[PDB]
Amino acid sequence: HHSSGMVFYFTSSSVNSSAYTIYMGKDKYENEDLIKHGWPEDIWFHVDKLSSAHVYLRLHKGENIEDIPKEVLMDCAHLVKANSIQGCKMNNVNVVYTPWSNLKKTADMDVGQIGFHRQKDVKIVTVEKKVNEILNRLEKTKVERFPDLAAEKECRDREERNEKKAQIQEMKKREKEEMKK
Amino acid sequence: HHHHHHSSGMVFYFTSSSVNSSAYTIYMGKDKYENEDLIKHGWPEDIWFHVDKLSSAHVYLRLHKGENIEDIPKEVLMDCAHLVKANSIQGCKMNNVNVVYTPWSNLKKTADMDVGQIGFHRQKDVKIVTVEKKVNEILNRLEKTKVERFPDLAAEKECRDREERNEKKAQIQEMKKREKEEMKKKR
DNA sequence: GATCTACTAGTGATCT
DNA sequence: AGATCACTAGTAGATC
Repeated sequence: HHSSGMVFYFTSSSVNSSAYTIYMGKDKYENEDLIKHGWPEDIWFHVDKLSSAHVYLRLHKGENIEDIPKEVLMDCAHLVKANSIQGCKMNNVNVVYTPWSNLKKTADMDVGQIGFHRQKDVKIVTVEKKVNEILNRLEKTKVERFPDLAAEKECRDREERNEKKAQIQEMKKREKEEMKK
Repeated sequence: HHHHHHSSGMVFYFTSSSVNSSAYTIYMGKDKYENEDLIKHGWPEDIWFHVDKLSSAHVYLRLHKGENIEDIPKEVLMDCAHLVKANSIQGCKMNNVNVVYTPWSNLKKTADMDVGQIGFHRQKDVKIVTVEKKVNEILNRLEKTKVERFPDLAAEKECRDREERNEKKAQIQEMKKREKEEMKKKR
């Protein structure tokens, strides 16, 4: 039950010239909170049928899992590779990714074990060989942080609530003028 | 597509890259009221930008934790200055205009100051840079990263304060650990 | 107030 | 150096 509040955080830019934040739990325990308090916009990554840390990638607002730039999607799976017991030396390794929302906490939760509400929403992409330059490019953007996971999620939800409120009020405002017209 | 008009709480956010591949967040309040909260809830790591002796919005730049105003990459600092210029009513066309920048922490608001008016605790910590002419190729790049969001500024600052306190706790814990290991060393 | 029970937790030690 | 693990050591309800 080690607090070990430390979470690794990275930054990966795209050839689309969009910057994306990718985060990893230092701890197999810490991961549990990442799971407890992860966001709708997060995409979960792990090696299939092997043990690895749990790299996550956070999409920009309103983005969808398929929209991941391929260069960016590549950065996540390489990371999950080097931070796998067997991956760091294995070639042709298989990484699974799914949205945080498709993750379901098993009753035999253990540590480092998750399920998926719908296996169809599980996607797979394969890593062929160790690629040191992705890793070293990432390490320069690595930083250690001690977040209040629960707090940050609420913030996002709040921003969202206000964003919907503005959308919905402008929507109901329009029917007001149309009823008169 | 961010297809939204105007509603109180709207804050623009942009993104600018570094040659070392560190990404920086730039955020701006175009609005006189909006500006005021950005001023209340700004961060220690924020750098404030404005056109000199001219009316302009309040562009802010957020450094990574523990980064310092002098180490600001020139590429990014220029993107801030080009923004506050283009979001200046006369600046958007003026050549050889002066932008002042200072950390948010150096910002001071006296009882004389009304809404959208700010001062500087220390004039020494105020810096200046002049931009010569519009360089739309920058602005086109920055607009591609524009996003509108209605944050709970008070909340987000607190989140950051919390991480910091957590980082202090952790440091203190490892000290207590090492101090413990030393007592054992000869007992 | 006195055991009593059940829970964190700080300490030692032995696996990988 | 690190983590699981293993007794002791201590705190919290709670309980009669």
